[PDB]
Amino acid sequence: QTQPRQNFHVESEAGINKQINMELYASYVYQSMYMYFDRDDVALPSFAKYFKHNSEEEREHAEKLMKYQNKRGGRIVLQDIQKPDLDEWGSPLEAMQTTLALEKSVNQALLDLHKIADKHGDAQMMDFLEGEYLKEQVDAIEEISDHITNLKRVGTGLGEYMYDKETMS
Amino acid sequence: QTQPRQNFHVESEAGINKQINMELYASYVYQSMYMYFDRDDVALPSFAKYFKHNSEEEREHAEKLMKYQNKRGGRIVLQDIQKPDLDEWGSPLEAMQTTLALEKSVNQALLDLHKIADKHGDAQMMDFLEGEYLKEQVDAIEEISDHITNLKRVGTGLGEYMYDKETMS
Amino acid sequence: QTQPRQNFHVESEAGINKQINMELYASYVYQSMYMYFDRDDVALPSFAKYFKHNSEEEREHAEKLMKYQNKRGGRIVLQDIQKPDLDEWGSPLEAMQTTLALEKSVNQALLDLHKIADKHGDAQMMDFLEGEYLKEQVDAIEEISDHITNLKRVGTGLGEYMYDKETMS
Amino acid sequence: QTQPRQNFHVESEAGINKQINMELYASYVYQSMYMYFDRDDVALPSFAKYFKHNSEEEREHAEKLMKYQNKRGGRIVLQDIQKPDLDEWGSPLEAMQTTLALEKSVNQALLDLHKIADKHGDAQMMDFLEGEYLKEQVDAIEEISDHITNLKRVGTGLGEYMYDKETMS
Ligand SMILES: [Fe+2]
Ligand SMILES: [Fe+2]
Ligand SMILES: [Fe+2]
Ligand SMILES: [Fe+2]
Ligand SMILES: [Fe+2]
Ligand SMILES: [Fe+2]
Ligand SMILES: [Fe+2]
Ligand SMILES: [Fe+2]
Ligand SMILES: [Fe+2]
Ligand SMILES: [Fe+3]
Ligand SMILES: [Fe+3]
Ligand SMILES: [Fe+3]
Ligand SMILES: [Fe+3]
Ligand code: NA
Ligand code: NA
Ligand code: NA
Ligand code: NA
Ligand code: NA
Ligand code: NA
Ligand code: NA
Repeated sequence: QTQPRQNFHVESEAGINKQINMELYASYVYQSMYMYFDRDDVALPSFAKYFKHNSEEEREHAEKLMKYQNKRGGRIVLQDIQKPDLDEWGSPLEAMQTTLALEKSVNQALLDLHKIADKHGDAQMMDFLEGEYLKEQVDAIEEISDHITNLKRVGTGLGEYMYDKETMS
Repeated sequence: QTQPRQNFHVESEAGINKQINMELYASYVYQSMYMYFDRDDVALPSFAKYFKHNSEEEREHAEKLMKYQNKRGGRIVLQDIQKPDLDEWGSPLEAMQTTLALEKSVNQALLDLHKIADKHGDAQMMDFLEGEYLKEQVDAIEEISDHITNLKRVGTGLGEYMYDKETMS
Repeated sequence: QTQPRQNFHVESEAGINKQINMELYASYVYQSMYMYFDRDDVALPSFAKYFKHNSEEEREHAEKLMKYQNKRGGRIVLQDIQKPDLDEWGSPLEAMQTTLALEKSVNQALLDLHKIADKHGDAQMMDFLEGEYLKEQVDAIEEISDHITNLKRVGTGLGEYMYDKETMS
Repeated sequence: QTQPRQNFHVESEAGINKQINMELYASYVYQSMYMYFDRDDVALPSFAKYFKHNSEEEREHAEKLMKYQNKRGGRIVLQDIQKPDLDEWGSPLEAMQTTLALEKSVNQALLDLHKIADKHGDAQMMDFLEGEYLKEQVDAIEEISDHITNLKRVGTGLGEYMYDKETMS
């Protein structure tokens, strides 16, 4: 076995590799939304900045899981990062609704990964996932839900522009 | 020949004199737009200051070409600065669409001037035009495109006022 | 046509999209090398940090090309980011030799993209590529060449450790 | 019952007393390694300081568990602190390999103590152990694994001396 390995099951190791790829995938989706709102015919620069920041956060989530894999004596196995499902993301409201679905799918994957750790008595991995991932996902999901509600309230046109200026900046 | 002159074709010299006049013309157009948005019956003061600043930048572009003409040993020959095509420029959206057309025509003139330098092997003039003019024009055309998109999004009335207050200020 | 588009050929637009993917691919390679030297059984933390930094730099190279695509009126089309060719990278010397080959392939691809711009008279794109990409590539290639020479000089064992402590950070 | 006692099983109380002694034992092992590397015929002062620091940390781990025992209404019952298995600890590599085994034994004991808390539904004790002990043990085991790898890489003689100077201090 690797030097650090203790109470670390191969199924947990494999599950961490799967979650690493999912975090990178999310980072790529947000990078695409970033550059979509940077288009001259969309031109909402604080939305663009918001997705730039979320793309960087997802990349950090991936690297923290990579570091954790190494810390436990697992071996990182990278997979292709699949391109996002769309090249264009619609209105600010539609992009936020897409983001809510993405963050809920990531959250479900983390909960499933936590279940693997629980199944194998990996108390430290469960605590790592809870404090470093599950808590952040609950915060992120509520924040996106707030965005969607406000975007529905302000409507299209001037409301989108003001939301870019007031909340997203 | 003038003391500095080296690898500097009379056709490039003549082309710089033509471009100097075009920069001064663009400066005059923006000065007219500045004072149009300064009218009591238009009264959008940040739009006014935006065109004031662009008028000053265009004058700086013309003076930098005048200095370059002297530096290469060319001789500056000034022409009349033609008045702008209109006395009044319509809505903020229409004024910005007019500005996009102006900046694209200046850009095409600069590209044509670059072709003259290339035809005569004027490597230094090509680099001067690329770094000091071509790059700036691409940035300017994108920025104006962003303005047009945002002005379409916010609409007339309150939207034009808020655009003045948020983006243009 | 998109609002900004001027003197911008579809072949150049397509080549930029291809180069974006290659920059992202190189970022992924360096991220893998980062986490490889982070392994408990490799444990060279300044090599790790070097590849972390180079991964971040490649991601910025990609995003600068994405921003340039938008500025010229092109449309970003993302593709899958392929996983690196290896899961582990051997010695510090072998990883640096792999890095040299990677940077030379990126450089040849950028030179080929420059040839597309030249073919279509895209003066501004050539200057953008020269100043923002070609210059950095010859600096990076020389720097990696220096690393390879020093790694050959110091040998394996204590030499790799000291190079980590003294040159890499 | 003692005033604070709530949801605190006698088996968990006894397990904490056992772990207190194990932390004290680890502290004593590190204090011995500290003074071994302080010997005139070993004379690696940064290794010495490293084990001095680790001896203090283990003593703090013990005192934090004693404090927790009191907080829950348990009663501390101290046992003899057994002397370390050796009087001399060999090479830096051998000492680090011994410490990896020690930290893995401590980690297994903590995981077994966590199982006792789980068996009796002691949610607060499980969280205390996870956040204050299990996380630290995973970090410590990885750090020692790094040391072992580097010590194998640099070899004996000058490599040991340089490791003392560069990494340990
Ligand atoms: Fe994430
Ligand atoms: Fe739990
Ligand atoms: Fe917990
Ligand atoms: Fe100009
Ligand atoms: Fe690059
Ligand atoms: Fe040429
Ligand atoms: Fe050139
Ligand atoms: Fe150039
Ligand atoms: Fe301890
Ligand atoms: Fe405001
Ligand atoms: Fe305001
Ligand atoms: Fe040093
Ligand atoms: Fe030193
Ligand atoms: Na923009
Ligand atoms: Na694939
Ligand atoms: Na006024
Ligand atoms: Na005249
Ligand atoms: Na490490
Ligand atoms: Na001494
Ligand atoms: Na005894």
